[PDB]
Amino acid sequence: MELSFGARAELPRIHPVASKLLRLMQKKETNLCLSADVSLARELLQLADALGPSICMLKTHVDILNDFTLDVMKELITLAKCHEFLIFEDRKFADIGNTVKKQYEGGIFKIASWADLVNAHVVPGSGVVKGLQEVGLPLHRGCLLIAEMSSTGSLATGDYTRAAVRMAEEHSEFVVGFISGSRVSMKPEFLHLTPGVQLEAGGDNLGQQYNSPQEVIGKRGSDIIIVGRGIISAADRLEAAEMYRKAAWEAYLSRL
Amino acid sequence: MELSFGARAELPRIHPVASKLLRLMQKKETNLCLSADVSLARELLQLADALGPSICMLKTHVDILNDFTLDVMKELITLAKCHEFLIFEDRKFADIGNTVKKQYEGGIFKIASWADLVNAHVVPGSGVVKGLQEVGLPLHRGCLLIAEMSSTGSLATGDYTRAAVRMAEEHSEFVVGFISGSRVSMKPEFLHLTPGVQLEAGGDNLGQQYNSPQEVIGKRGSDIIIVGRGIISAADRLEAAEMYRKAAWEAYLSRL
Ligand SMILES: O=c1ccn([C@@H]2O[C@H](COP(=O)(O)O)[C@@H](O)[C@H]2O)c(=O)[nH]1
Ligand SMILES: O=c1ccn([C@@H]2O[C@H](COP(=O)(O)O)[C@@H](O)[C@H]2O)c(=O)[nH]1
Ligand code: NA
Ligand code: NA
Repeated sequence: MELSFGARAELPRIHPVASKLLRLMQKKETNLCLSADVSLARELLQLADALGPSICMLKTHVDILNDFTLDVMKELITLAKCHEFLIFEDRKFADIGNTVKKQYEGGIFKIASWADLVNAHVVPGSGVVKGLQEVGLPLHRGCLLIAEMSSTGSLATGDYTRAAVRMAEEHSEFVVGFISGSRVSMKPEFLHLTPGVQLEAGGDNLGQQYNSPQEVIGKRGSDIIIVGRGIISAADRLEAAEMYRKAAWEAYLSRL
Repeated sequence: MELSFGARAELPRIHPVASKLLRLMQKKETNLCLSADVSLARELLQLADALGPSICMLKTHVDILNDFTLDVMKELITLAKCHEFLIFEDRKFADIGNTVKKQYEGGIFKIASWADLVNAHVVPGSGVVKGLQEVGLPLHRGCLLIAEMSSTGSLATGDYTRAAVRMAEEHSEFVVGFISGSRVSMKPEFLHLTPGVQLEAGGDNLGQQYNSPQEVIGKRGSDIIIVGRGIISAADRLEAAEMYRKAAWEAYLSRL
């Protein structure tokens, strides 16, 4: 029935980026994505180096990096290759296809040049994916579609979520999975990544809501936890990352 | 019943940014927003200078400007003040509140420092607005909510559109209107801006769909047309802008 990450990495219809990710998840016993929500390049790189062994993925918001340069991203790639994790820019492309292709390839960030994965909202219709994939397919990249959100009042529910699943499953040459709160596709080739995760109950004062790794991986069937402040705001970010890694990994093993 | 732009600028509940815009629209007889979808700063600035007298607003995507600097945006502000138009960064904020506040204030673009207006998708729930307004209210800025999209397969329909209207009307200290294809709010204090506009029928090969100024302003009741390629790709962008300005202005007068 359910397959391990290592077996999912071999599925006939697996995308190469998903396969690479699934293999390193199994090798390293990690299904943790660090949300590296910092404004300094030095802190980003120090976190990537120290936490690299503990993570399958590092998620960026490079538009909050006060001292972004392309050379910072070259350094990040070196760490990603060393420690074996993917880089996911959480850009939330959400425009018409003709615009998003330029936002993905160009400008000062040149996201496609360094991000293994990006994500998109499905609200514009499938042209958002078609535009991205024109840049992403030649660059051998993957994309995640936002099927659900963690925040209070999210409209990514019901028929909207179903539309995201259909759009992913119809663009499988580029779309490798979802941002979601739970398993939303029954096809094991697709990844499920879940933000809004902390060990303790709570939220923030701007609509964020938290659930635990056991809830999201174990009871809701997601694959990967995305954790920002639960790690970033801790004193010892390495031990915090290890606590989240162990939590998510055991929840995965026990559902398997 | 229906009020002119100049009278709407005086409504009791008008936002100061909306009032400023409405007054210059009436003064200059323009309800045209140029979508300055170019990758070179020199072309952006040359368009802003030449077309400034013809437009009420210049819409940017600064993340496609290959040679962005904050000094480019200082030059753009000088032109906006000279010719009297607002600057609208079409960033489509679409994250949780805690993230979007940092994307609006910070990073290399420092959007809030130069953009009169920004926009947001409503899919995350109202925390997206609450996060933005924490930066935007002290900086005396305004925001547009994306209630409908012009592209094929858009999911911004039905209950989603109604949720966008409610979210705007409940955050009127910061939200001044909508991106929409038609009038969606019955409250005249809110602006309606409509992309997907060309004089001729057609679309693009990535899901864009076009309607004419007479259709969108006259028959659908919107306030402002947003025009990119219909102007940008023309040989004489000034005459193209004048054709779109005259079309949108007459459609407004005839519905009034
Ligand atoms: O539905 C979503 C989609 C994305 N994020 C992102 O995931 C991270 C959550 O951070 P934290 O709340 O763990 O600090 C942030 O970067 C945020 O932008 C969410 O929180 N919820
Ligand atoms: O529903 C929407 C929202 C925004 N835009 C933006 O408006 C402009 C349309 O350009 P064009 O098709 O007139 O060239 C682009 O910058 C695009 O990103 C749309 O086209 N449709
Ligand atoms: Na883990
Ligand atoms: Na006009």
